[PDB]
Amino acid sequence: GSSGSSGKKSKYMTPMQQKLNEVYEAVKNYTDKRGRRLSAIFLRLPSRSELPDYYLTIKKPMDMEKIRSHMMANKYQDIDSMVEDFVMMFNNACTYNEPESLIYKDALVLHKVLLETRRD
Repeated sequence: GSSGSSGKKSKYMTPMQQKLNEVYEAVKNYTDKRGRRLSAIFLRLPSRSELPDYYLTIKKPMDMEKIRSHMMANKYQDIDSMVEDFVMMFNNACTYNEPESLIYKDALVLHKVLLETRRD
């Protein structure tokens, strides 16, 4: 058998709350060809006092915490809502970081990976 529903725009208990997490973690656990966490360099960002020049460059700074924080608080709605965000995380990275860095090529991966998780 099977069933479905629609009309989720508030804090409610839903089974879809399991995925939002699974997918999120999947990216965290994901490692390089050897064993280098790609999200590690995207987990915590340097504050203004530390790396101010950063803010000057990236006007729309996005960190992994942003999603997690909210998500955990059943803030998001659907998986597509979380993905649309991750995209930016890498988008800006492409520029912020050099085209010949470790975070550059790494980012691309984190993108292709998340693009796979999504289930029809």
